[PDB]
Amino acid sequence: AKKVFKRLEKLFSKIWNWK
Repeated sequence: AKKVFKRLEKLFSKIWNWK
């Protein structure tokens, strides 16, 4: 399936570190 969406959640975590 196209649930790469999960990997996107990980990248979102990195944004929290920069935020």
